[PDB]
Amino acid sequence: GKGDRRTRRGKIWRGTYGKYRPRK
Amino acid sequence: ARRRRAEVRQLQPDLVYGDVLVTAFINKIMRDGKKNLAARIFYDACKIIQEKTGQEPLKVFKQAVENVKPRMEVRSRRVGGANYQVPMEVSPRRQQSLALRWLVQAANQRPERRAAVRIAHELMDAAEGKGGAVKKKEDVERMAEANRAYAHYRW
Amino acid sequence: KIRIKLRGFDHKTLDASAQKIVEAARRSGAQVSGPIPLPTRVRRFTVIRGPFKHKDSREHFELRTHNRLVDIINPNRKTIEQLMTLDLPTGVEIEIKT
Amino acid sequence: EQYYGTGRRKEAVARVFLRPGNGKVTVNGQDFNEYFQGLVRAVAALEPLRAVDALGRFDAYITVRGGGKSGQIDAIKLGIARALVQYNPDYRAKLKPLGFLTRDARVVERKKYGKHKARRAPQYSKR
Amino acid sequence: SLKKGVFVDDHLLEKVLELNAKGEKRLIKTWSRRSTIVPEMVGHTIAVYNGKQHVPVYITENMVGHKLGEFAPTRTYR
Amino acid sequence: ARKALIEKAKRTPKFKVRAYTRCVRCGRARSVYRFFGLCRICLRELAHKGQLPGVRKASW
Amino acid sequence: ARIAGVEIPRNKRVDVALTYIYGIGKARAKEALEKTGINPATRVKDLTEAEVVRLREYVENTWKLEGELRAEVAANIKRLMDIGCYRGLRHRRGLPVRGQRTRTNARTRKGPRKTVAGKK
RNA sequence: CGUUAGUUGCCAGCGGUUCGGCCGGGCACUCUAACGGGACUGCCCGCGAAAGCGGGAGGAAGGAGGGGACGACGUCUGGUCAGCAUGGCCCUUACGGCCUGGGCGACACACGUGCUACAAUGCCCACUACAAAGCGAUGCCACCCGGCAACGGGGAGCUAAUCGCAAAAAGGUGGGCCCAGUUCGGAUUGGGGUCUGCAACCCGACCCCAUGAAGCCGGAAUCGCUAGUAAUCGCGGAUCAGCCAUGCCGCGG
Ligand SMILES: [Mg+2]
Repeated sequence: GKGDRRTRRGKIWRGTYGKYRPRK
Repeated sequence: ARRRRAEVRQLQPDLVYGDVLVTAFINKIMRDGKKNLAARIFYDACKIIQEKTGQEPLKVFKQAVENVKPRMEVRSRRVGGANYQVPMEVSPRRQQSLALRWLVQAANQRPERRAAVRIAHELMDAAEGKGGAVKKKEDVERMAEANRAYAHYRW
Repeated sequence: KIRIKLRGFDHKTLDASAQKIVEAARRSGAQVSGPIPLPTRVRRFTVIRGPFKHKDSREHFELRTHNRLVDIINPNRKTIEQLMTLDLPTGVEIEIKT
Repeated sequence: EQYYGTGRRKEAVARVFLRPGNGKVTVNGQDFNEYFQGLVRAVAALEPLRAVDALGRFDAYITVRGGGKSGQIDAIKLGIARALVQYNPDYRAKLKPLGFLTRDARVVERKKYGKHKARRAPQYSKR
Repeated sequence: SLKKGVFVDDHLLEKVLELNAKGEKRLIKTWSRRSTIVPEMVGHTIAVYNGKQHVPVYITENMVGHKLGEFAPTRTYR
Repeated sequence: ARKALIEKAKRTPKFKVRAYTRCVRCGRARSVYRFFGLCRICLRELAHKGQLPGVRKASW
Repeated sequence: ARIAGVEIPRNKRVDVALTYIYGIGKARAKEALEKTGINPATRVKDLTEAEVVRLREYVENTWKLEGELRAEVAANIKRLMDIGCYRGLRHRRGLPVRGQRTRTNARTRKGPRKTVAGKK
């Protein structure tokens, strides 16, 4: 989970955004 | 617990069968503080004791529990020269806990792939009196009794 | 229709110094919609107590801006008198609006 | 026509108006079972009624905001109860034995410096 | 990693360009190890400082987009 | 080098990246709060005196 | 069936099962299963031969793959030796390549452990 | 719980509502924040010489109601001359200064503190207001367009209970994976790009394509916590161009 930048969690945790977690 | 003898933290009754002893059980099932999922599981498990047996879940639950309570156990004891497993009776609060602890544990050791089934089978198989819970019950009772010789210290 | 802001560090002397403006706008003005207190803007600092490695044991400091608001619906020069000058604030700020 | 209580529970506030008759319960502009959906414990929030026998012969309109779904659940529970003492003096002499009337004092205790987490201290290795 | 120029140093091209109006030098020393190696300005062996001295790095075509210090390593027995 | 340094940190420099804060009191590179120009040390100091307006000891 | 190189997935979803190729990730698999219009939830076990080829062709032609790649990367790193840049030795010296500590960790690029003695 | 106070609350009550508490209308409620009230073993039973101890009533709160700030004479010839201050001693075309580059990031190894996992009480994807501290005018960036995205355009609003960071996440509901080193886990490496900065080789973080390692719950040992605690899930801030923060100080579920 929290370590895959290509999960959604991966990005919540990292704080970042992108393909796998977009800005609404 | 040096000063006082500690109040037995009381429990809200169940919002279904209305029993403290149920929530007690539910609590043990709960993992990371997720009481919701915990509850779903125990109820969904009572459903697999309709679909499987004509009996009322509660009665099975009660009667399985009653089957996994130990009567004796070896409390450890140091004396200056060797270690002594000394058999004493079991106070009813401890019975309560060991049983309910054991059930969940026995249950999560089972093979079936889903929470509510493992709970269910165990619950059934132990009210018949052949649980893997009931194993680690007759073992304790047996472990006392085999150390029946040292049963004359009991402090 | 007057809208005057009051910011502060000292809670007790906004409610003091700017409740002269609920008198000198009632005696020579008329209608008053009382003081309204706006939530505070607290600025916390946290310092390691010693000059050296003692990364636990710290002290806590907060400098808090108390915000206060005043509305009065009779804009006369009957009022812009004690409300032109007649003072008791000393570390306050004020925004004058309409 | 109308009755009131203000339930609160750990950052959660419960505006509660009951009305006589029906049984339906609007909560933040939603049916009870749409707001508390799947949440197995909510049925408790309306336990104060089952206490007095007003089972489901009140309606109730409820705003509830602040923090938490289950904290809200208990918050309401205080309203639903604080509302009916204020529509019957004698609604008291059997809600105290069950104490739906106590606020519930408990709250996220504070993070202390040096600990990880309020009480949980870090990990001593000693050698 | 950039894309608006190649952030390579003034003092270096001045010296490269105006060296290539007929110039064939190795004695060419520099401390600008953060300047990108520029399209085909090859041949010339640059001397790069690693913090202690200047390294004789003879340059080839295949090592272009790389920055200059990738060839002047900064530490010993690694 | 702490002297030639305190001075050079007042200058304007070739490239603004080389700037930085520095406890104006206790001439200090590290932990200098932006709203003060003040090393956490030369600070807990003034704070205690009252020479710092509206700054109180926090407690909750 | 045989998609790439000398490759054969099976008996699972095609999205997943496409994965079993060197160069096909979870992303390139979505992309392929719509730019040739094959529902992803089908098991390989049962899908058209019309479709095994409309897949085959898309995949081998959109991109470099399955050991064409294994050789390309192979060929890249052997170039990073070049005259010899930094990342070169580093690969030569089997150490982390992307600027990270070696005092501790660096296990994934080092042989289990290689313990010695010390400290007096 | 009361008092005071209306650019945050509201059909609570009625009117208009392009159905956005937005438009009049109102602080009742919620809240924001300033002052007050409340708990004292005061009341009843029982024991006791007393202090008080065991129970019970009332009450939001009982017997220190829950958390802070607060650290006695002194002990460790404890820590720090590198924050500062300071006696003493040593350097004074150099043990001072200024710069370019390098190093503080080295790696056969070994401990500490953590993070992330080893899965089905789980992972993935879709939808779905439960909100409870803070930061913002050489900035927060709503909204548009371009881009799979990082980000780049244009551009509004708010010196900010008004505007923005801001989506809380666990949860709920649907669907999917079927016990597989896997749709578990995301180390390593390849490639292509974004941003900040004079400059990102040594030495930044971010996005995307590929690559997918060890890990199937851990020997002898050993750590934390007694209640909103532990366990679990996100949120913000300080320093700061950016950032190696999984750290730290805080907030709630
Ligand atoms: Mg260091």
